Amino acid sequence: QTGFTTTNEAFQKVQDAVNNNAQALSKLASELSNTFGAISASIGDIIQRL
Amino acid sequence: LSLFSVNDFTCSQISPAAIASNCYSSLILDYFSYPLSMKSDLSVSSAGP
Repeated sequence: QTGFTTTNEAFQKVQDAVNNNAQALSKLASELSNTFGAISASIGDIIQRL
Repeated sequence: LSLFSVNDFTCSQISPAAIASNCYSSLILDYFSYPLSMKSDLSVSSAGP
């Protein structure tokens, strides 16, 4: 009951599993969305470009 | 374009329609006298003197 943080190695594994699912979702979709390249609008010539 | 009759109009990496009507952060232009007889030298692919 007293220590549920650094003392519990198993707790760190649960934190890692939560971190992995969130990190994979954000890196695979959110980071790729918007600037996929160095500069991207998600598609070519969205409005101003012709 | 109206001020000077154009012998040739060529745009590379951009549409001619786009160059007339697009939003660009900055415009840089160079004006110089270039002979009609020598137009081949001023080509990016070619390496004329």
